[PDB]
Amino acid sequence: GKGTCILVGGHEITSGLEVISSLRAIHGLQVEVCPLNGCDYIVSNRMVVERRSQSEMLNSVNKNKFIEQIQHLQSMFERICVIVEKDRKSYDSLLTTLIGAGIRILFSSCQEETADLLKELSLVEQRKNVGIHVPTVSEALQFYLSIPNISYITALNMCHQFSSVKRMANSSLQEISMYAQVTHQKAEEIYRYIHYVF
Amino acid sequence: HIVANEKWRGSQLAQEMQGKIKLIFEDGLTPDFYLSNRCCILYVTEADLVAGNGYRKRLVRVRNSNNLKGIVVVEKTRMSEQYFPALQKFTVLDLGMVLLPVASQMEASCLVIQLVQEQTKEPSKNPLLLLSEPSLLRTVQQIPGVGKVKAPLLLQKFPSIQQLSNASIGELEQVVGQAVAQQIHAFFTQ
Repeated sequence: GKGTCILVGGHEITSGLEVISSLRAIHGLQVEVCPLNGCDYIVSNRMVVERRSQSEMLNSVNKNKFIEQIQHLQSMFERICVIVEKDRKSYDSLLTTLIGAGIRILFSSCQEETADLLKELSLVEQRKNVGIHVPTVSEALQFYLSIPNISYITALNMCHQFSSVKRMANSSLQEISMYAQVTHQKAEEIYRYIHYVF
Repeated sequence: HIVANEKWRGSQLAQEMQGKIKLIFEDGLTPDFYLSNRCCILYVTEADLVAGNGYRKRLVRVRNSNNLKGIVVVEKTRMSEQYFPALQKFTVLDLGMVLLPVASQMEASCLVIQLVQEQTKEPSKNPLLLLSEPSLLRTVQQIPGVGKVKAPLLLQKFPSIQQLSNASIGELEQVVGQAVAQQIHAFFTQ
């Protein structure tokens, strides 16, 4: 249950400090604060989690902004989960598009409960062998980050698991899929990127 | 228009749907509603949030079905509030389904309506359902130590990141020379 890694966006230190605090001090897992410019929590390779208040979700003026954020996340992540947390009616359409897109949705009463939810999501993904464990350190990171549609954790375990960025560039789609920890079609997309000729 | 369980004839749910959706009442079926031949709804009452097994085995049955995609809807009220976190741990995390809290069954009416509207309407009607060369220049620009001007000149001699990766210090000397040429080969090697 404990030891499992989890990535947290810097903006969450002001937004959800009790969540991060409950993750680290109660459930005792290795949390790492990172610069994930477009998302809250990376809970495994492949899965991102997004927390939003019930007020925010009901205020359907960020209805379209939220949808566009999910779209940006869809490009980088195989599985997407959103936690609607209670704060300290016409939006049923928002929920149905999410469900219809295969996006998992959780409901929380407080930041403490949200931490329990994130802990539990971590274990499920650990049991599925898509667990996140890696060094999370080396500065060839930025080069991998410049590739479109590549999550921070993908780029991370591209630095690790590949001996050279040279050998990464000459790897067959089968081994980039496995070593970069990405999908079968995703491996083809970055392959067409590295192998694109002018 | 959508298939329902006989359990629901003449109820508040059915009364509020009757106008916007037509209902076919079938006997004995495991879900409470069928949206399609690959998707269905399981309804959970405030009443059977009493640590009882009145819903649990139904949800598991649906999980066993190879194609059927179940989505659970539950009455969340002051009394059932305490039991919700366990339902959600079981349904969404253990079973991998969708759970939808709902105050009244009058709220479930509006929800199921919009849930049908979502399902019946064409694919990619919801927003959540292409190589860029500028990005490639940005990516090469990330290799030390090349900026906005050296980047395109390298890609000219070596049309891809692949060809750039297995490029000899000699060939790199020609286009950029000295330290910069060795700085690109050092980046790729080890």
